[PDB]
Amino acid sequence: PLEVDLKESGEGQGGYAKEMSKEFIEAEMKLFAQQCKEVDILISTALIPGKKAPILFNKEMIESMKEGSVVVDLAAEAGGNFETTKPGEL
Amino acid sequence: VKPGIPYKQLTVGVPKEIFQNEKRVALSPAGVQALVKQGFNVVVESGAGEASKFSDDHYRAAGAQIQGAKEVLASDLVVKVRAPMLNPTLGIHEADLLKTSGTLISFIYPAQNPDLLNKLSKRNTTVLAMDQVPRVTIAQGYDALSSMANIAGYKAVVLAANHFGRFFTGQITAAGKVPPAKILIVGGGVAGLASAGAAKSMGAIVRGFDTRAAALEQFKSLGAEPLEVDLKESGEGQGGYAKEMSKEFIEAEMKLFAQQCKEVDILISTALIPGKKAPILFNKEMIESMKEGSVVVDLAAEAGGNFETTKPGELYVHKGITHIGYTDLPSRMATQASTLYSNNITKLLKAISPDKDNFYFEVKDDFDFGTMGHVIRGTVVMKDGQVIFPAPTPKNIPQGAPVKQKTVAELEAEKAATITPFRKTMTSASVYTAGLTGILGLGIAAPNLAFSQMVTTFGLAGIVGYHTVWGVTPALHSPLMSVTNAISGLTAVGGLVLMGGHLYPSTTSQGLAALATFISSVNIAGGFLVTQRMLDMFKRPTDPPEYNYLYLLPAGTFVGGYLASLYSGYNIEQIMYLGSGLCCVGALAGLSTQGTARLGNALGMIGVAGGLAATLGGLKPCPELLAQMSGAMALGGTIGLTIAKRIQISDLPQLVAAFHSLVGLAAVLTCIAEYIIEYPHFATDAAANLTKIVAYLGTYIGGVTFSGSLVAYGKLQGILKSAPLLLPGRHLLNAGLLAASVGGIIPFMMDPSFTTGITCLGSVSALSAVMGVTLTAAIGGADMPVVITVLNSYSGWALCAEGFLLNNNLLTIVGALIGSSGAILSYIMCVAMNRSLANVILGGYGTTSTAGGKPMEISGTHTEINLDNAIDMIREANSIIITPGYGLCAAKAQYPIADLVKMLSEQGKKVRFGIHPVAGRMPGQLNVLLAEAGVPYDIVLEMDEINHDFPDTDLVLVIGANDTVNSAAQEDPNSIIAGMPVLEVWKSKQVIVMKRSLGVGYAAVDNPIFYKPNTAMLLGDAKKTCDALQAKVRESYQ
Ligand SMILES: CCCCCCCCCCCCCCCCCC(=O)OC[C@H](COP(=O)([O-])OCC[N+](C)(C)C)OC(=O)CCCCCCCCCCCCCCCCC
Ligand SMILES: CCCCCCCCCCCCCCCCCC(=O)OC[C@H](COP(=O)([O-])OCC[N+](C)(C)C)OC(=O)CCCCCCCCCCCCCCCCC
Ligand SMILES: NC(=O)c1ccc[n+]([C@@H]2O[C@H](COP(=O)([O-])OP(=O)(O)OC[C@H]3O[C@@H](n4cnc5c(N)ncnc54)[C@H](OP(=O)(O)O)[C@@H]3O)[C@@H](O)[C@H]2O)c1
Ligand SMILES: NC(=O)c1ccc[n+]([C@@H]2O[C@H](COP(=O)([O-])OP(=O)(O)OC[C@H]3O[C@@H](n4cnc5c(N)ncnc54)[C@H](O)[C@@H]3O)[C@@H](O)[C@H]2O)c1
Ligand SMILES: CCCCCCCCCCCC
Ligand SMILES: CCCCCCCCCCCC
Repeated sequence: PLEVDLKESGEGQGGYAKEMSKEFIEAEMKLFAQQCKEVDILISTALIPGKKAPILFNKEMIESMKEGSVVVDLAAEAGGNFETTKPGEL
Repeated sequence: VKPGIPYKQLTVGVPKEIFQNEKRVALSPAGVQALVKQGFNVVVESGAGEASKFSDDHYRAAGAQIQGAKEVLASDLVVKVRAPMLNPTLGIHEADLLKTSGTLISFIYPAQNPDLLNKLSKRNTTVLAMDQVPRVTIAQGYDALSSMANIAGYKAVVLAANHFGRFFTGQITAAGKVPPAKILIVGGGVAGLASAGAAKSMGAIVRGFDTRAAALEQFKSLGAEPLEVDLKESGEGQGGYAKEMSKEFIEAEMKLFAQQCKEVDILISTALIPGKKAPILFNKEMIESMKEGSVVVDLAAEAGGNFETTKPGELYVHKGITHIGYTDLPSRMATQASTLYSNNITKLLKAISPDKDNFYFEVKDDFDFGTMGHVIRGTVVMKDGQVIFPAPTPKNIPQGAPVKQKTVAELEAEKAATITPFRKTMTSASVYTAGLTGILGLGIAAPNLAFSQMVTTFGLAGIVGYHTVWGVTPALHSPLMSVTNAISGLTAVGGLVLMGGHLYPSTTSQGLAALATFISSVNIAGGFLVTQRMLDMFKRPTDPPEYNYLYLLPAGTFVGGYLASLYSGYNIEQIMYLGSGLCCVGALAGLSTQGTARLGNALGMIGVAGGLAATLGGLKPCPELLAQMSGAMALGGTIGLTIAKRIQISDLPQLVAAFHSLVGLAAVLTCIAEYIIEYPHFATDAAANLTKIVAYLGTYIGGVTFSGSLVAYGKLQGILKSAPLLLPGRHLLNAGLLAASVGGIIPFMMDPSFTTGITCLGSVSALSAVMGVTLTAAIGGADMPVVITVLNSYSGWALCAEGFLLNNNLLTIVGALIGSSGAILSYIMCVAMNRSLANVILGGYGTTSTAGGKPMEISGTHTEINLDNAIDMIREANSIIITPGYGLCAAKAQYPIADLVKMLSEQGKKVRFGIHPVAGRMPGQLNVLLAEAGVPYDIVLEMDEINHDFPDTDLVLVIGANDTVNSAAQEDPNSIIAGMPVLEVWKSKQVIVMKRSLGVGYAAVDNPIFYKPNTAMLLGDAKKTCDALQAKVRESYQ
């Protein structure tokens, strides 16, 4: 289990999540840009009820990976967790 | 001159492949860092590793030089992944682009390509073949076909799924039972076992099959279901391979596969025989009977196929059951294939010329099997154009001859199975009838009722002492030793009741009693201070604050409860003896948890104080004689307190050897004294013979204990030489001394004179002292801790001889409690090695499991490293087990080891200690020295508790131990330590052994784990190297 250095309650009304603050999203993207240079596969399943999926990876954050990585996006219907995802193809 | 051309003038080359849809490359950049470390110059074609996903920047940063396409094949070494062929881009064949005296490293397949060998022979080159390396033991680090078979098996599994439209695992959720998938694997070689592992770990169940008898055991070890066929004929294929089976075996195997084919879901076939096609094992009607949507993978599609329906390279659906039939399967995992093939080529070129700045690889045909000339001649298929492909046979055949020696437990099995069930019951009934007739013999010889009551409390206290000292923790065996030495200072009880007169002694018996009280108070005070000092070093700094002064509350009302009754007209001494005996039992019983260990010192203090108070108040001494008693106990206690405080803990065995002599001497000084004070009463007594038997035996036991412990102290301290001084005739001398000592009780009876009795007492004391010096000086300085414990039992039983004599219950309870402790510690120590007490004391060669002579020889050479590779290999690990010995503590190396373990546990590692039961100069010494260093007791484990954690361990540091880690105890029945339980450190990943020089230990002339490939030597003194490791971990991480 990873961790960020901001203590914000992620829950909303029930078991579902809610929208995060801009500073929390920036700190989470700092964590993901830190550990995006070490992993080989990454699977993003982030999906917030009520609106579209949060963008969590820049187009320059994902090009810093190794030559040959696989990036799977399970939120391609309701937006996506990447600003580089054609929503139906490889 | 060295007959090779140097590394600087040569150049390897990595071309790209013009073969269709080819993706893997010949060398990864990890194989370009190597061979530049070795000395070659590397040139790489521009577009070479993009399909294998290796950019040109990594080849530039590895030391190579990106260059074109014509001047890469024109190199001294040419390294390909497959054979040269027609190049339609340049319009010329690649063999015409090579230089004259080049060298090619490729899959050649010379039995199938004669025109390639013709075109290479016209260019006058030397061609090595990665195909034709034979499958032997020393050439399994470079076996390209096994690597490609492993990758093909994993890729066949991961291509079975993503075309199979159900789960493999199967879960029980609250939405419906889903069953696991069922996968059948025809033929387990490398690809079959890779597929079985990849399918079993993912979740499915495997029911594979092979014709050889070993591959079914490999299937059962991987966890599959080995299938059997009814026609039971031999698995052919001499050399460890498979031939072509008979027709009836094939039509029975196809019946088995047709029965199993209706119910499995994925069928991976890997059947392949050498020099022929793959056998057709599945018909069309056999494979159309599967469930719709099944996946059928064919791994033998290059050499024929195992199916009547396989298009080699397509995925046609064929009424549901999808066929996968790719012929270039490792090319779809080209990164892993390129890395493993680069490792195979690098480990080939590191091995065929193991020399600096020369490159030779002599090709000769003398053909010693197993050696490397076999590998060199079998690999090279062309040398200077003249083809040498049919390799002649190796001369001898090792590696397949069963001559294998059994292990030592397998030789112990025929001893454990040759004892008939009649003789076990016969010797058990013999032991019990001997015990019962000995009880009857003690019954007949009883003069009075007090002897029978005292034998009853002796037997019960012996059983209590037996059960209570197996319960103690093996980490606290030396505080147990110290507690028994403190409680054995109750020979002052025997001194106070024979101590009479006034402020000074009057007669000689009253001076012997004063001497006994003096040295026993030395024992009491010294033992309780060293116990309290040793039990305060196990105290962790994160433990809760304990309040030991609250145990002044029972003591203050026990002896304070005594005197208030003593100032009342009551006599409570026979019950105060029981209470003191129970408190001394609880002193040893509480020393069994590590949370109750400080209770086990306080209860012993309460017991000794209550015993001395009872024997001091049941005499009613006059105020000048009580002053003499208190002065003797105060001076002895003062000397004991000032000795037990200045010592180091590493000098603790000597002090223990210094205590039993003061228990022995006092015992002698009691017994002779009670021969003097009760000599004029032997006329009018019926028990006049019992009190002389017991006096004689107590004098003998004390005289042995005194002199033996004195020689033990002299040989532990360094005064006497630690070599076993052997007299010319020593067994005849010892038997004559024992015969004189036993036969001297016959002049001691049958004569009521005083001069005869006192000269028999003096003679048995002198003969017992001479026997102690004679038996102790023939032992040797390493098994001297036996003499510490055996005499620890004798200093117990002398107390019983002081309790039978004075008619005192507390002395017999305490003496049984100490004798059982010493006997059980010496048993644990004799069974921790594999020697008997007659083997240690009398002197015997080796071990009671050795056999014959000629221990087996040593094989190989030792790997030796320095501080930097050792510290880098510590940093790679994530679970370390340290096995310390006496060399760690003789060099005072436990303090930087404790600081190093603390630093490595601050960084999330798992660093534990493993202790052998006879590592040290005393039972449990090494636990206390690690506790003094500062190590918490929960990461220090015994041998039995850590022994099954060695295969799942990244690193083992062996610091100053040789015999306790020696593998020849488990696999050489002729060894001097054969059968001794040892710390099996060889079963881990890596072992660093730190010692001064490659020599011996105390026995076992050479250690076979030092000459083992998973063991690196780090020579040097332990103090310097441990300080160096501490400084490097400190200065690399902080
Ligand atoms: C004070 C109120 C009245 C009570 C009077 C009762 C009669 C006298 C009984 C004395 C025996 C001890 C009582 C039970 C234990 C008490 C708790 C305790 O000691 O905790 C460890 C406590 C606390 O230990 P610690 O773990 O805090 O370590 C600190 C250690 N020192 C204090 C030395 C720096 O330590 C001590 O009390 C001192 C060290 C242990 C004793 C060392 C000398 C032993 C001498 C022989 C023992 C006595 C034999 C009998 C001879 C006659 C004695 C009068
Ligand atoms: C004034 C009163 C005086 C009273 C004196 C009372 C003396 C009581 C003596 C008690 C000790 C008895 C020892 C029996 C040992 C039996 C062990 C055994 O089973 O061995 C077979 C075993 C066979 O190996 P094993 O590994 O199969 O062990 C047996 C295990 N079971 C039973 C489960 C199968 O031999 C050994 O292990 C080798 C070593 C044996 C000896 C080890 C030391 C024994 C203790 C000696 C201490 C000193 C004695 C002092 C005597 C004093 C006399 C005055
Ligand atoms: N503990 C007991 O209660 C007890 C009882 C009876 C018998 N024993 C005996 O105890 C032995 C224990 O065996 P073991 O393997 O632990 O001991 P070992 O083989 O005698 O010694 C271990 C090795 O440590 C090395 N060493 C010694 N001093 C060193 C130092 N200052 N620095 C670095 N290395 C040092 C020595 O090798 P180099 O000098 O070659 O470098 C020595 O061979 C048993 O074999 C048994 O015979 C013990
Ligand atoms: N270090 C070592 O000991 C080591 C290393 C590498 C290889 N090897 C040996 O080399 C072989 C490795 O296997 P491989 O995959 O490389 O060879 P392979 O490609 O020839 O394997 C084909 C497999 O199919 C089996 N088979 C043949 N005919 C069959 C039939 N009619 N029905 C069912 N199964 C049939 C064979 O027994 C074999 O297991 C083994 O014999 C192994 O012991 C040993
Ligand atoms: C070994 C235990 C004692 C054996 C005693 C045998 C009989 C002695 C008789 C002595 C005269 C009554
Ligand atoms: C002749 C009478 C002998 C009485 C004593 C026999 C031996 C008893 C030994 C008891 C243990 C020390």
